[PDB]
Parts: sequence; structure tokens; C-alpha cells
Amino acid sequence: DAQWLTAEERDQLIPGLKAAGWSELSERDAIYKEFSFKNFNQAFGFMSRVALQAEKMNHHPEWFNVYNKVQITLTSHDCGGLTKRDVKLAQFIEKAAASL
Amino acid sequence: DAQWLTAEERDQLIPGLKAAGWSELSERDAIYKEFSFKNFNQAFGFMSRVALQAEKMNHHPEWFNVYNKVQITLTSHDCGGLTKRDVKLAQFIEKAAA
Amino acid sequence: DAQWLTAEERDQLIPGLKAAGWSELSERDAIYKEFSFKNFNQAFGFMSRVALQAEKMNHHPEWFNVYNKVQITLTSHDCGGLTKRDVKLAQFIEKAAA
Amino acid sequence: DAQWLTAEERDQLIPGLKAAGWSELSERDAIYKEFSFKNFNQAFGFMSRVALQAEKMNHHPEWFNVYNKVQITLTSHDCGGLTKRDVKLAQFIEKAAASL
Repeated sequence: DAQWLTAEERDQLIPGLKAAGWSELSERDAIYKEFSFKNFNQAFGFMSRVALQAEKMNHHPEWFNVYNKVQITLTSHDCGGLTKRDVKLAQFIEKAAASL
Repeated sequence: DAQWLTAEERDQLIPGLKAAGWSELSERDAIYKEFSFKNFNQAFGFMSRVALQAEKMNHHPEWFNVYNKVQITLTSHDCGGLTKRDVKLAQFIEKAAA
Repeated sequence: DAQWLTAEERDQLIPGLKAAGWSELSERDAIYKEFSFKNFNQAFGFMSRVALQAEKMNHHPEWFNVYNKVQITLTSHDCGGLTKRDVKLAQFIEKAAA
Repeated sequence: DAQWLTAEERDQLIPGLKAAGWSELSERDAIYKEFSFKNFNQAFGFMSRVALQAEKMNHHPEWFNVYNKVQITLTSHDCGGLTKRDVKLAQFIEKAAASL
């Protein structure tokens, strides 16, 4: 999905992400979550998996990393809002963070 | 190097990095530079090379990435300032970016 | 492309790759090339770029690595032969290696 | 350790690796193990972690990858045999494969 999520889609997709720890940013139609690992080795291994998925689906995250911390913000710049692509990427990220 | 850069060291090593595009932050004793690649494939390949060097040196960057852009801030948190480790990592980053 | 390369396609696309250092295996319809970098940092950075492209194309290489060396064999297992996917991945590999 | 493992060291270090699935190659003083993941994404994420450790310890593996399979052979070419460095790398690899 390249268009903004509908009210119905948000009610059916966001609750699960919120339950997983993601939050909706106050200033942008985007979701955000910070992941913490044991060290940089584990953090970057995680980032490499996310990077691979980003190229597989042609959708990229905004992210900041400092050693074992990875802060991720997902939104679609081509339309300026949250799309199904962001939800899909978030779901993959949760799998990667859980080693699944 | 693990100790803060002396005045002489800064004069000898920082100008080259500034000529290469790095700048010194005003609120912190740290250097910064935004790199712009063609796409994320190039950007992450570059990040992977920097990540390898980070573990080789046990010195890590503070960095942000969005598609083809990579913003890097370097400083030594252990002593709260710039050290030769930051200079060496920045020099490696320049080679990897080229 | 997902179907086996035709005679015309092979004549049009393979010579360039051979000029670049790729060779055709004798026991399989596949192309091969060993890349030699300066070190593992360069080699793995290169591998990371190829890995990203592999997932973008959903087409994977058969590769071996030891420090600065990376041996790559390309073929399409789905049909047991060379396809345009192999040619396109090889061309990307050439750019990444440069 | 940059020298070959002693008979004593082999008796105290190899059993654990054998128990983990590693085997001693017949033609070389090296250890070998094949790892299988769900897909290439997981396999390469694993490889990135191993790559990071290889640069951290300045010791590199011989490895072959085809999609979800990663075959790893560990030995020290600077002396032509198995060293403490190979054991250390093997132990890290086991952690990475287990997501630890």
C-alpha cells in the first residue's frame, strides 16, 4: 500500500504494534520504537537483516544507532504519512528483533 | 589514542578532516559530517565497512541513516571529548566513502 | 528474465562479462569469477552490497569467501541454467567491486 | 593463541565443539560445521555478526553460502593448523547462531 492507512486499517493494524512497544509520533504520521541489544555486534546484525528486508520491499526506515541502541522511525516520505508498507516493515522488524 | 587531543594534535589532524567536509559541533567536543550516496545499497554497504572498523577499533559512531544519507558524529564518550580514535575512525570513513 | 538464455542473448550479454573476468563452468550452465580485494573489510563490504541486491532481486549467489577473496558462481537453480537474472546480478557485482 | 593447540588443549576444548555439531576435517587440521537458517535474510544477518567478530579478533573463517546454508571451516593459515583463535571464533559463532 502506497496510500495513507484508512481509519479502519489503523484500527486493525496499529493496536498490535502498540502492544509490541511502538508508539505514534506526536509531530509526524509515523511510528517509533527503540530496540536495545547486548552490544553493537548484536545491534548491527539486526540492522543488516532490516537492511536486507528494506531492499527486498523497496521501503526504508529512518534510524539512529549508538552502540547497542537502535531507534527506528517508520513513515512513507513519498506521501508524507503511514502506509501499509510501514506496517509490513514494522512486523518484519519485530521478527528480526526476536530472532525469528 | 585514548586521551583528549591536545592543542597541537588538533591543529595537525583536524584541518584535513574539515577540508574533507567534517565540522566541529558547538555544544560538544565532537566532529560531524553528512554523507550522501546514490542509494541505500551504497549507503548500507558503506555502513557495513564502518561497522567492521568500529568493532576492530572498539570505537563506535553515533549515526543516523535515511535511504542514501548517513549522518555521523564522532566523539569519545569514555572521556567526553575528541581523541585520536575519533580521528582514525574519521579517516577510515573517508576512505570507505570514496 | 526467468527463462534460459537463448543463443542470441548469450552472444549479446556474456562476452562483456568474460571481458570483465567471468568464465563459464564446464560441468554446469553457470558463470564464475574470483574477486580479490585488499582485505576482509573491503571484501565483506562488497558482500553486503551484493546481499542487498540478492534480496532486491530474490536471486542468490553461490559464494565462498576467505579473507580478501570472494569466489562467486551464478546460475538459476529454478530452471537449472543461466538466465537474464544471472546476467543482471553479475553486472551489479561488477559495479560493486569497482 | 597463535600456535597449534596442544594435546591437552584439544582434550579440553574440542569435545564441547563436537557436542555442538562441529567435526574435525579429515584432510586438514581444521573444524567444520554447516548452519541452516530459515532463509537468506537470517543467514546473512548471522554472517554479518560473524564478520564483525572476525574483525574484532583479527581472525577470519573460510565459508561458503548458498541461500539459507552457511558452511564454515575454521583454521589458522598463518601456521597451518587449529589454534585457540579458531576455538574462540567457533564459540562466538555458536552464540550468534543461537541468537545470544
